[PDB]
Amino acid sequence: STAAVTGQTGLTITYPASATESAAIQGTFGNSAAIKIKNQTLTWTRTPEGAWSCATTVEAKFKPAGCAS
Amino acid sequence: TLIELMIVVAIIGILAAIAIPQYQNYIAKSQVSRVMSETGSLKTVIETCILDGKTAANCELGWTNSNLLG
Repeated sequence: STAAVTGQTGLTITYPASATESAAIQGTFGNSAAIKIKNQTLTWTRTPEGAWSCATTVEAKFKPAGCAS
Repeated sequence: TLIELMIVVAIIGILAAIAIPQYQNYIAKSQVSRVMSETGSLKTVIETCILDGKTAANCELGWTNSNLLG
């Protein structure tokens, strides 16, 4: 429900406390997700200067062009 | 006349000595042919269970008894 503590176990919020550290929104697959990608995760990170970017550990053929990093 | 009767008996020997081809190939092939259809129909059920992340007990099968256990 908040950045510090969330209502879902697979989602964690990395809230920065200083002006020189980044923010991250990490989402880990599970439950209804595919068994192949059961233990993988996708994250959205924000640099201090205000740029958002996406990254994921899933296989390349499962990566769309949006998070092809 | 004793000549017609033996001809009939010989022809009986000719026909009743029919050579039976090995039909077991046909029955075994067709019996296997049915099984692959039965086993292949569960592929979509297993995959849908797999792609949804369900467990072994959570995968409901619409499988029914067949004359061949396979």
